[PDB]
Amino acid sequence: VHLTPEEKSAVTALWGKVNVDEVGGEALGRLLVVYPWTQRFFESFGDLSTPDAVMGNPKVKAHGKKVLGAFSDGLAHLDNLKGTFATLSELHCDKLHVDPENFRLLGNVLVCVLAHHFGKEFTPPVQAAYQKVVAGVANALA
Amino acid sequence: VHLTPEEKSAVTALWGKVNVDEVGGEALGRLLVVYPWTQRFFESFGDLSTPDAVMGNPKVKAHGKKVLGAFSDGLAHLDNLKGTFATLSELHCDKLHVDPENFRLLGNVLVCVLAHHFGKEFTPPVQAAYQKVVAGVANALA
Amino acid sequence: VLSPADKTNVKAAWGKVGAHAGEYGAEALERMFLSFPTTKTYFPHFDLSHGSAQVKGHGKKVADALTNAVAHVDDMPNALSALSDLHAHKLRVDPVNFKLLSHCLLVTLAAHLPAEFTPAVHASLDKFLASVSTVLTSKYR
Amino acid sequence: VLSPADKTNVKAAWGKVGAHAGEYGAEALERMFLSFPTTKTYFPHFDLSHGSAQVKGHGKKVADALTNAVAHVDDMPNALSALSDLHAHKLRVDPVNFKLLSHCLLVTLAAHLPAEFTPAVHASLDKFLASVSTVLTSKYR
Amino acid sequence: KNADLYWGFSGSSHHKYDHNGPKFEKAGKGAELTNIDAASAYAETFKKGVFPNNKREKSDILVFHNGEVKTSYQINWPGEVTMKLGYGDGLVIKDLNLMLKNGNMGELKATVGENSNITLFDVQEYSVSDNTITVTPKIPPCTTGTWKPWHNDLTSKLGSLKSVFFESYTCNNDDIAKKPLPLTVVLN
Amino acid sequence: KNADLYWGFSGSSHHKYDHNGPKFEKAGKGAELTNIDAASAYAETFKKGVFPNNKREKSDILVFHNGEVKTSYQINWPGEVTMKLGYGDGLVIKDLNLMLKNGNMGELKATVGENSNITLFDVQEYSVSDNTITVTPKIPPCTTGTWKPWHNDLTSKLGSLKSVFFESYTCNNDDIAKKPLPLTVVLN
Ligand code: HEM
Ligand code: HEM
Ligand code: HEM
Ligand code: HEM
Repeated sequence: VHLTPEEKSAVTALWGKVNVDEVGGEALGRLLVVYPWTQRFFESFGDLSTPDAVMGNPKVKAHGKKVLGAFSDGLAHLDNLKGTFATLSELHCDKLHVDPENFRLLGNVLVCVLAHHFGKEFTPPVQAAYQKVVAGVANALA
Repeated sequence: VHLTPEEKSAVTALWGKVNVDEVGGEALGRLLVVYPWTQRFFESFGDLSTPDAVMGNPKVKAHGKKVLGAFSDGLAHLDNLKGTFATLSELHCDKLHVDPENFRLLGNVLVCVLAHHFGKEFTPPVQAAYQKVVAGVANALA
Repeated sequence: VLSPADKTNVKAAWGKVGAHAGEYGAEALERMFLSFPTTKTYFPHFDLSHGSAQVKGHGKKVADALTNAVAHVDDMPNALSALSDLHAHKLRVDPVNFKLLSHCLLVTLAAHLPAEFTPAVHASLDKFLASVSTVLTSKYR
Repeated sequence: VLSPADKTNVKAAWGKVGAHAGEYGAEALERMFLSFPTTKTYFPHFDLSHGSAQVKGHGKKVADALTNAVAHVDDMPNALSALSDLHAHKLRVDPVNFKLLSHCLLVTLAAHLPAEFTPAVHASLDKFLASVSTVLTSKYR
Repeated sequence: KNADLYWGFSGSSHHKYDHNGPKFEKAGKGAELTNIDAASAYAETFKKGVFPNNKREKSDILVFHNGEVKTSYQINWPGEVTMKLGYGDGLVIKDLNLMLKNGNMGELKATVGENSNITLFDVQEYSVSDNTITVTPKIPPCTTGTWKPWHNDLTSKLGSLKSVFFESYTCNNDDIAKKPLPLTVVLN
Repeated sequence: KNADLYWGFSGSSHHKYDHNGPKFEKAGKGAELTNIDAASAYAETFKKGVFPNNKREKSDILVFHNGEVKTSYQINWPGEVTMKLGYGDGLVIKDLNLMLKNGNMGELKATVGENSNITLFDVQEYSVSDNTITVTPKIPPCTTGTWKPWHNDLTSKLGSLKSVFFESYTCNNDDIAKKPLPLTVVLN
């Protein structure tokens, strides 16, 4: 991903205020509610029958933390996302068979969650910079 | 793209019988009829108002020959499609702004045209081998 | 959104399938499992070998469901609700798999019925299979 | 296919937009042009600078069209036919661009109306904007 | 001397498109598919059921004739019927056996395919007025998670995907409609 | 002493959803939007038009009063009306000027927005019976490519995207409906 220093600055500043205990769980939970076929990959997580059961599920929250941790790892290696995400790419493709279109959907749900948490602070320039990051992570995973 | 020697054999044998004057024009013409927003990129080609005007358009036939020529070039460099299609990738992205989902659609329309021309000879194993080739070309262009 | 001409195109082309419904459905499934092996993961309980009787019988059900969808093309959410219950609520099939099966059904129709597979009919069948796919992957209960 | 609950969710959330319709439509367009610069190629005749009066006025038309689509959610092909004529027959907008604008409308709604943007409402708005996108990109005349 | 059983099976057996719920055919040995206008004894029970939104205009009801009653009640019917679920091959349901005890217990059992002694539903309660028994199935409230309004014997015999016609993850109207309808038993 | 003009503009101005075709409002200076049941002189011409499939139940017709006739015919009306196309800002149409000559030539012109002398359509033919003139617009057959049933002056003034209401690439019913409807002129 090619971000200008100002875009990298905007991304890093907003990422520093992210509640790492909730944002990941909210993005994963919203992926499961909005694109409901994604629940197939998480069948063992238990009750996913309603939006409230999904969002409040302890396994959804714990796994969402791991996902957010990986997006953060992408922020450290923007010029080599392919190499950084190599192991995860192998896991999601060869083992899990996740169609790569779902990686783009998860990145866009994460942008929505950031907008929902930050409101007016998630300005159009700040979103544009995050769009480069989430496209880079989804392409690296694919 | 990773094809076994038997799959490469099946691809090469069928490709040798392709009518290079028609198949390309039929694939491009069918792309314009089936996924009609693709006509936006070929506005200067003239009358595209009906399926018959599209299929019979001399510019559609001539351009389709060029497209088929590029897929043939992919058959020569299956282990380095990214490097082979580098110039075309730059042309379709930086200059033409073709969303990469259209490359997958064109590859699938080309598979349909091969099936339409070859009938019973376009067997499920022969199609499976062509699917690896058209995915490789579309990914290389993206 | 199907046009009136798309509907008449799909009804005319699917009407030419007739007694070969099961055969075409079975061939489309075989083409899918062979071309896109990840789709096999939805059928772990099947014998997926070539010429499998299970794949043949399944192909006849898929083709019969498409015959019903064609007949009720203007009321598909109602006509196919139990198939939406199975595919969207129970199996939770990823929509990409419906694009794969739809492509393999088009390939089978092009191979077996070249006179019917005109560019206009190919376009109308593509939209029809996309609308059937949206119904079977949506949760509208 | 929208469920009955999706329809009531979209009507309730879009009803909270009210007088801010133009403002939200303009912001969604601005977010789109800035995040996905290729979408600017559909508006070569526009002043695309930030705070452009042309972008503001266009945003009010987009928002008003969505208000009409919400009001006639069970008859959208008929209610939006001239928009389908413009987007599908004249402009020939690639459907990917509708996913981009729909995402930017969701982002704007999440930023401005956090109380309304629940996971259930986000899901219903996503399907609604996908159905509006299918209508505006299909040729059903 | 005998008992007639009237049962609409489930509200979901009355969808406008018959592939969308259980469909019955080939009734024999005293079982008969009867139009609701000719099965008036079931009229009031049928009208209180939960049906899908896209409901059939004219419905048939299962009627099992020549039941044997032992009076607590133990009633057995000789009737057989074929049930088709969607695009599946039919399954014969036969040997319906209804046990009723203490006004609030009992169950309806049947042979389903090659498996005998399959409980279809447990009885929550039943009442007798004149020569007619009204039997109410025991159905759990639909709250969250998997909702199973029929006995586990039935769904375990049917398997996961045919059980989509008999259970749901959600509490939507068309899912509630899958639950067993009450029985009307007329003693003659 | 005067002439009244009756015109439905186009079949596409009679869509059930008024954003789907030309919409008129703010009629003044003798122009009036009149319900078809009260504009009986236009009843037979209106019934022969090509209308969209999703057609309005009750339609209004443009009626321009107090036209000045010079008798060949040269008729001018003082009326003005606002035409809205979809979500656009309105455009005032005024100074309608109809020239008719030799039974088979002539044209209807107007001021459209800030531009005067805009030909809306050329006349294919016209006939006079009693005190009524029936005017038929000259419309090319819809064959292939761009179909343009209105004069180029109008679409060149409107621009590419507002001309979507006045032209089409295809010959579908709703596109044929965009063509100008005939005029009925009543001489008093
Ligand atoms: C696009 C961004 C995504 C990122 C950054 C991501 C990251 C991760 C990480 C860090 C793990 C744990 C790896 C391990 O410790 O072994 C994981 C596991 C997993 N992911 Fe993803 N993932 C993404 C998208 C998806 C999508 C879209 C799906 C499915 C729709 C998915 C399904 C799974 C599953 C099923 C597991 C295993 C969970 C379990 O059973 O414990 N992932 N992912
Ligand atoms: C996926 C496989 C495709 C291949 C192999 C391919 C190949 C080519 C080739 C060989 C050329 C000519 C390059 C030159 O000589 O300068 C070309 C040009 C072009 N392609 Fe593609 N292309 C593909 C897909 C697409 C798609 C999907 C679109 C649009 C929907 C598209 C639109 C164009 C346009 C607009 C031109 C320029 C034509 C002109 O104005 O002369 N291409 N392509
Ligand atoms: C045109 C699209 C499709 C149609 C019309 C269709 C139709 C059907 C029908 C009629 C059944 C049998 C239902 C019954 O017995 O009542 C079925 C079952 C099933 N479908 Fe599909 N289907 C489609 C696409 C898919 C796709 C894309 C997948 C996954 C790759 C899939 C996976 C399944 C599975 C796993 C079953 C259960 C089979 C069994 O256990 O016998 N379907 N489908
Ligand atoms: C939710 C989806 C959309 C809605 C509701 C929508 C609505 C509208 C409306 C109401 C108009 C004005 C029509 C009139 O004046 O009668 C319009 C025009 C237009 N739309 Fe869209 N649109 C959508 C998506 C898109 C997308 C994704 C693009 C391209 C990236 C696009 C490009 C255009 C263009 C170029 C015009 C002409 C603008 C002008 O010249 O003033 N639209 N749209």
